[PDB]
Amino acid sequence: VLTQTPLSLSASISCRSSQSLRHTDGKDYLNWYLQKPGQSPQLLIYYATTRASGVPDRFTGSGSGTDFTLDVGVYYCFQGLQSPPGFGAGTKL
Amino acid sequence: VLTQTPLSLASISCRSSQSLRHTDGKDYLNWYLQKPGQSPQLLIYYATTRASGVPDRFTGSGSGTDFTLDVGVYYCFQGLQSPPGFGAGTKL
Amino acid sequence: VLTQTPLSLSASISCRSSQSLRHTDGKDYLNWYLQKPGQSPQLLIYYATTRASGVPDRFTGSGSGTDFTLDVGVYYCFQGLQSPPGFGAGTKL
Amino acid sequence: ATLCLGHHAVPNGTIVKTITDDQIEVTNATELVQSSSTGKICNNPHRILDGRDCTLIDALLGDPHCDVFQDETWDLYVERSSAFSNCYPYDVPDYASLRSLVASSGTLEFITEGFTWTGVTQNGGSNACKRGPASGFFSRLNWLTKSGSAYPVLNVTMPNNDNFDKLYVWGVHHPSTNQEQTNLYVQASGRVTVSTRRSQQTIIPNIGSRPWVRGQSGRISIYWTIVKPGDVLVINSNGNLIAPRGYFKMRTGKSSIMRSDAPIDTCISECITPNGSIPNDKPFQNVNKITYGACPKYVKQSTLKLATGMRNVPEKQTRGLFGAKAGFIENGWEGMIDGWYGFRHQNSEGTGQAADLKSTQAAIDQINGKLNRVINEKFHQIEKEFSEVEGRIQDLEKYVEDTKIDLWSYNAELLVALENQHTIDLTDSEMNKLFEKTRRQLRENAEDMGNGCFKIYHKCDNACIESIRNGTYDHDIYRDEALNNRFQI
Amino acid sequence: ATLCLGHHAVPNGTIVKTITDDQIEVTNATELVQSSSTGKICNNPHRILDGRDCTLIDALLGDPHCDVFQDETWDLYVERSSAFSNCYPYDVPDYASLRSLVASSGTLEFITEGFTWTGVTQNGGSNACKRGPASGFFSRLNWLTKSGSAYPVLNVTMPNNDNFDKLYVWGVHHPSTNQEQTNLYVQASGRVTVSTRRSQQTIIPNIGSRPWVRGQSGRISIYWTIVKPGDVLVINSNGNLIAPRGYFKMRTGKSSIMRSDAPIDTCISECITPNGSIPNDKPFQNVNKITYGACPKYVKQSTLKLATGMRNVPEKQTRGLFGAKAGFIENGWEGMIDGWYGFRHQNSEGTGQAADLKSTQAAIDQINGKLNRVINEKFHQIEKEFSEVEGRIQDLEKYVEDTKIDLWSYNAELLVALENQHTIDLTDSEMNKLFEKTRRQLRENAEDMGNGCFKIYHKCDNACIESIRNGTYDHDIYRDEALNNRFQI
Amino acid sequence: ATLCLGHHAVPNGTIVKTITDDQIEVTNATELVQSSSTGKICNNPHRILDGRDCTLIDALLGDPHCDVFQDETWDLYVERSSAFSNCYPYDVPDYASLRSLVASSGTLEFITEGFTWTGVTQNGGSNACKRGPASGFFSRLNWLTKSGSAYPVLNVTMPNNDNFDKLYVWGVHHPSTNQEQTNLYVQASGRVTVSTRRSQQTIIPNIGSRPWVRGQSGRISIYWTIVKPGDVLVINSNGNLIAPRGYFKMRTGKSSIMRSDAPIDTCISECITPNGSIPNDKPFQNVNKITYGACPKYVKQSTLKLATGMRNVPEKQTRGLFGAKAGFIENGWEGMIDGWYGFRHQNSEGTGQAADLKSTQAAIDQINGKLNRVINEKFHQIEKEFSEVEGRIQDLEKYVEDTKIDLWSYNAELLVALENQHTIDLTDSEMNKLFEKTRRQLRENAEDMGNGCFKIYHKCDNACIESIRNGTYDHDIYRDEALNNRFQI
Amino acid sequence: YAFSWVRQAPRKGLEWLAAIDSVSYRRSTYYADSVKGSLRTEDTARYYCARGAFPNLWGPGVEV
Amino acid sequence: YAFSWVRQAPRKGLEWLAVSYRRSTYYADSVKGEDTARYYCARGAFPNLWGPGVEV
Amino acid sequence: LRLSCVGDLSDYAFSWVRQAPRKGLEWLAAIDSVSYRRSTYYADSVKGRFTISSDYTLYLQMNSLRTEDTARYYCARGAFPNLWGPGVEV
Repeated sequence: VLTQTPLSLSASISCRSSQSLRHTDGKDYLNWYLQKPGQSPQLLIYYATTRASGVPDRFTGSGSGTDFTLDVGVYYCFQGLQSPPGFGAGTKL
Repeated sequence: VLTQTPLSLASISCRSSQSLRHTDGKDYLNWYLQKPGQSPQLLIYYATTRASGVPDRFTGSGSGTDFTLDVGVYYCFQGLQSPPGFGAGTKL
Repeated sequence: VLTQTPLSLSASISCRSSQSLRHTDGKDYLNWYLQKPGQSPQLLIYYATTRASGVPDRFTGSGSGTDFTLDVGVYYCFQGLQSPPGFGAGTKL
Repeated sequence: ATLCLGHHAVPNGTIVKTITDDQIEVTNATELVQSSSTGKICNNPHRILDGRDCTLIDALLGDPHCDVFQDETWDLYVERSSAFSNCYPYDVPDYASLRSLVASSGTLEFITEGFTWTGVTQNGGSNACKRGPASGFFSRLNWLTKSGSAYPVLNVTMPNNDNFDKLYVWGVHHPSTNQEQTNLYVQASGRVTVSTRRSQQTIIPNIGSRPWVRGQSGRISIYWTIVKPGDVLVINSNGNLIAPRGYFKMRTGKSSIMRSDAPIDTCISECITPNGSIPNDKPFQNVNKITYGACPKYVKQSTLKLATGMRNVPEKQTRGLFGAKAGFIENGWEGMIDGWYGFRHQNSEGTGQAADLKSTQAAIDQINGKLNRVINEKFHQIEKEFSEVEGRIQDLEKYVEDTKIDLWSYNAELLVALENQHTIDLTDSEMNKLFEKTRRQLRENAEDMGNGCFKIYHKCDNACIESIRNGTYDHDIYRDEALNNRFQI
Repeated sequence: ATLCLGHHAVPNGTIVKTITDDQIEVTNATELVQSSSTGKICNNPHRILDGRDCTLIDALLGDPHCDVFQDETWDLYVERSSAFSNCYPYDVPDYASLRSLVASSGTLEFITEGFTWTGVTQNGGSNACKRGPASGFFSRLNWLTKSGSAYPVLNVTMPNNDNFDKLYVWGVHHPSTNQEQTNLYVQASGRVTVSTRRSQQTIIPNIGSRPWVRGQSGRISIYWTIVKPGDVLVINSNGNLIAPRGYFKMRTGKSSIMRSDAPIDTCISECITPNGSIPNDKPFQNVNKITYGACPKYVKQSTLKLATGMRNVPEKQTRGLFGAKAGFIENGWEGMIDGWYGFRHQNSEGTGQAADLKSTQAAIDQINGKLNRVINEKFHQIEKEFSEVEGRIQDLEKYVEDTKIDLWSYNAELLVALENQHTIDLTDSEMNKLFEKTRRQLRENAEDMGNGCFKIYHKCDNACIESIRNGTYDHDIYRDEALNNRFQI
Repeated sequence: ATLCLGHHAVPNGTIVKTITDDQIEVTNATELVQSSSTGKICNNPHRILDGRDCTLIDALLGDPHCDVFQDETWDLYVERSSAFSNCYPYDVPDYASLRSLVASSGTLEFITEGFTWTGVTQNGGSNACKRGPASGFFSRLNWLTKSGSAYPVLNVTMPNNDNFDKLYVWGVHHPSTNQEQTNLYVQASGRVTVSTRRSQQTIIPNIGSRPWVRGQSGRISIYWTIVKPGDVLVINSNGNLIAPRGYFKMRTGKSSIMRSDAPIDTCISECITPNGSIPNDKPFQNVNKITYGACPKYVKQSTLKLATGMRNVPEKQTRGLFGAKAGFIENGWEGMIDGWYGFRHQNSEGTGQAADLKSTQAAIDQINGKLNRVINEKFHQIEKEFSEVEGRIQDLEKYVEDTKIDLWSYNAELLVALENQHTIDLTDSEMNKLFEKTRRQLRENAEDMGNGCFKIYHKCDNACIESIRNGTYDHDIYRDEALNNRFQI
Repeated sequence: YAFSWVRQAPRKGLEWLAAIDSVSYRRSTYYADSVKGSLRTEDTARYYCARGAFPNLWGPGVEV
Repeated sequence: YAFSWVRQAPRKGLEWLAVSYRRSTYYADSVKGEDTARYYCARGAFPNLWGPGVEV
Repeated sequence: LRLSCVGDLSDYAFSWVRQAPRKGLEWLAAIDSVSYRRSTYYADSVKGRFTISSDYTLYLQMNSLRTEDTARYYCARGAFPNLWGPGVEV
């Protein structure tokens, strides 16, 4: 499970998981998506560190294991390690 | 079965009851010339491709059942069916 | 078995085998070793013709079949073609 | 069922050269040497001027019959072999140097200055330079002759208050006899010095009888001086001075010169050669060493073929009886016209063929990318063809050009051989990787027959053939039947 | 049990350029072109002499404005754009040859000789060469002038009894007016001939009004003569002679000259360019075409990357759900930081990762060996930049330099492409070799799942995996179980 | 039964240098660089002219110490360091150009013309040019002197109505004292102008004491004029003229000149160097950069080895007790002297060895074809060694020569590295194909042991092994037994 | 190239519904509480198809 | 390299008598299971290369 | 006990040789490499009543030793005793 909680709202969104999302491959299975109002969700940071292609350098991600931390839209955190993968609750900016 | 026309003789026509076009895309028919007193020699293979080092006078063409083609006997030979054989032999 | 003659020297040493040491590969299976007083034995000649790299050119040996022929120490001729390999008596020079 | 993998083959192929084999047949190839010229010179995009019996020096000095080339600009000046001089006989000590200077400048722009010559008669002439019904002289030169019975020492000066270099062309007259020298310049022996703040040129005229040319046995030696900004030109002449009427504006650009008798036609071409404009798509050419613009490198080889396709192994009826033929190891499939690599299958429902699009596309893109790599802009270079024999400098330029040509020819040969060898491997390795992929897919349900075919030990309809071809082949629904048919007689 | 073989990948890798594609990703690459300089000239190990405000010829002749350079030695003479002349206006016919001669000699060593000039006044001077409050002249020249009212024909000799070449630098004075000529040298026309047993030089001075420079309208033409051992120098002057006070010692060596405005700072560097000193580790540089010392070859390319690692194919979340990813055929492994190639296993006791050090060491050794090959000593070369416009020889030098630059740039491109392609094809070959070795070790006890993985049909612990990794895997103690699990459902 | 596939190995082998490894041991190699010369110059197939003690210019002028070289043809004029001049002291301005002209012409063919010298005394001489017991002069020059007490102005002409260029070699005399210009030539100051319709040369002579050489303090300056067809030579002299007696035939060919002290002996060699004739079989040579004829390219490398064989991995008693050897990937086979690749069998009938002729012949033919491509005809080039110091031109020639040497050395190194790498790769590939062919022949009747050997699970005699070797192996007459012994204990 | 079906209720956030793997890893499919065992009322939403192991590339979707 | 045996009667016209493909052999109906004629050995899948021939 | 038998890896074969003070060299044991199933052979005198050895380079003890095995022991490398070590006294 995931819990998405804003730390500074109007740029710090924290997605914390009960189970550490680190595999034996040395990667953190967590992705960050932004859904602009009316548009389709777009990838921002995949594997919780690596930025997505064609993404402004304004966005950066950090975290490892259990704790992960991150214009206008809704930010979702998605895990893809366990059999029932799911998105986060969502943060409105 | 191959039928050659004319028996006595330019253009020589070899006609087959069955089409000689394989799934490979090549018409299996060869044109040979036997000069008097000598062993037969290759003129054309696959009914279109000229042999190696032969005069440019000899040109062959055909598609499936009707193939068309210096003193000697001309033979058309099939190589597609289990009893392969030559033609009757046209004298020129 | 290998017989080494002469047993004492005061510059050719002969090793003669009951069975020919030539294999089907085409190499004579005999080596010539030198043991200096107090030090470990050192390879001089391998395969009864080739000279080991790093040794003085003063040493040269040749032969075939049963007969092979060749600085203060003991000289040994060794075979490795049969199941119980062994050295020779040793020529003291 | 049996499934064979194969490659294409065309009836006629191109014989190319690699590192090992000097004659290897390939499906397709392209020529890398442009050995043909249209025989004509295009006027675009380079501004090209035509000599029409006018040399660059003759146009510079102001020959009457050259009077059309006044204040004319060009990017390539074309000299014709019919060019001739129709004025007072003259020589330039360094003719090639002045020709190169004017050609690189690119502008015959003459600006007249107020030169003052006191005590001498201006606007001299001769019957060897008839300008119409009367006698004339060069338009850009001024023949100063005694006025009355005295020729004073002419000491004139003029500075450079502008910001561009000036080219002053002047001359020294060598008369035929002493009587002519006294009748034209009073003084028995003349002298002309032209100096700047950093350089000077002093010429003493020489009296002698030269060969008859257009009625005059005398000569004119043409000299040039370059005045930089902040400099001043000073002319001091006791006599025998062919003064300048002004200056030529010098420029730094891409202008050049060329000798050619080829016509000029309305077309577009970026490369100019004396034999005519040549296309610049190929990286090498074998037309001429003298080139202008973006041109391919001249090489000694007449032909150079680059392999765009794979090896050519046609069907020659070597073996395989009554149509029974199979595999890419034995020969190539001439009947494959829709791909480079493909499959041939013989199931219980018949026979069929298909093309492997992924491998063919990958090979095609690799070959195209290596083609783009194989396929400079030189404007003013050294002279490559000489009509007279000079010595040291001529042999030096000949050596430089020969070394360049030899090195570039070796480079072209090595590049062609290396790329052809690499293309062979490129395609072969691709066929082998297709074989390996098919073998790894037919996991234990097939056997390699050693000729490039897989014998499938289970019933395999057209859907199963498509599954093997497309990648969606499940080997766990056929393992039992394949095992029974394969290890149990 | 499953054993998978893989190669490492980096999150961000360089993009290099090979034969096939101009853009291919590689884990690590090194730049082969030195495109930056420190802006300063090191004084070690080469002996650098800053010319300050004097040209080499000015220090040769002895301008009063810098007698500091007397008896000086250098390995590289640095000429500054602020250099100026502060003496009598002089010109040097064929200035470049004398400049190069003195620069390559490397020493301004002057030995005075006992010349006897009987009948003339020595130590002449002019107000254009103010040596403080008085009027002076070049320190290495002697201005001879009439003594009383007569200038005799000076016929002097000096032999070569030594074992080294002597360089005699002398001059001829061109006066401004005939009055001054007759006042200084009596004769209406002077004549200077300096000869050896195998060569001679004659000069007839000409009188003219040159531009006003430093108060004098005259000129001095500087000439040089080389006297070899066993030869004699004879000077015969009717007038207008700037005699030599002695000779400069001539040396053969590795000295040269350079025009630069860069400062000189205490450091060490074996390569010197007008833009400054550059490191010589890289084989190519893109700073300047003028170089002194052991320097990299100049290339037109700004960048050139040599592939030190292998293809970088990272995970991008395309296929493989919930961490169920494996194999080297699909992609690489970012989680590997202790080797280039290795193994990942999933058995009954869990999962594990290890690195295969032998193949990684072999690949690293091959790459380092090919790097060492990629990684000349030129001291005195031709002039590369010119501030005047001369003609033939200038275009010849420019053509030579352009051809050399183009050839070396092509060589660099070909070398980089070939080495990158070979590196990629050798790393892939190493991976395939490791896979082949594992397959041979796993005789009939494992099968290949195509994705790069081996399914092992018998259970064994981590000791079994280590035995497979280290090569000590006995397949005979597992054949029965593997065959039963593999061939009998 | 077991069948092991292996390659040969030599006891001692060569060491070559590849792209990655700088020291690779291979079985056989060839030397690509020639570094030895016999020390003698062959007289076939080229015409070699030993100049002995005469320079080309000295023979051109007509030195009386050797008139044997009169009217002679050559392909390569050999100059010896013992040559000397034994006539009137002389100099040639632009000497190297005249030497190059006469050398490239190749014919000292002098034809006399009917020159008329009215009013002067012909056949002058000097005590410095003794032709036996009397005083003589150059054979091809005419020293004119005043006849009686008057020296008229000579104005002579000669047309060129033939179809070849004429080379007129004339001279101007510089006397030691003014008593001489008057005693020999009446006039106090002479002048010589030689002109054509397109060029002219005017010389004002000199007066001065040159160093004592063979009893004469004067000099003679030698000049030349080239007259093209349709041109006319006009000579106008007030005095100081050394007139031509005729004209030398000028032709274009392959003739050149060389400086060497090597003897000439009867032999055949198409390449001539100053150190002697060298063979041209090798593509590169390291003897001298001065070459004549079909010669190998000069390189800076003393040795460069091309790999003819494969990698050499010999027996070193590393592993394998009491025989017990393996296939290709353990080591090589020193006992295979019949081919490059072969088989070793151990069946119930015993052991045996055989060679695979097809793969060995394929590798040998590929390597020979590669060698054939690896293994120019330059006749007249620029001077490469200089005895005097001149300046700009000498540095330009040295720079061009050094650039050519460096580029060719880099090309040779890259070529040999690439060829060696490809040879090693092609040999390894050939063995891989042999192994693969054996595997497909055996099918499931054998297993790969991982050491280059196949374990055959069915008993079959020497006929079976020969069938595998020759490719006529039927796997279906052994499948049942092989499967029973392979998969059922 | 694995794919996924994701659902967005009018205002309830994004809920992952289904995932289909590629052939290279065997086309195993994973399903959430959608059809496991019936179209109920709580099924009106915008449906999106996403490409990749993770929902990387998104489509416009359909309003069901 | 496949080979064939062909027969030429004194005046009748050529009649066709007789590794990687298991060396499968095929024979005509006449010879399955007169005979005075010349005999030729021909090389290839088709009788491409012919040999002088023998008299029988 | 062992000694310095290097002067790398374990791909090579190895042997154990014995030298009595005044009786000459006598080959005792030899261990093959992995590529040949590591078939180990032993001298006919030390046969059966032997003391096996291995590598990870030393030899065991406490066996049928009859006070005659007092000598210098040498570890050798290769199919033949090519590379030797200082040896250990026993």
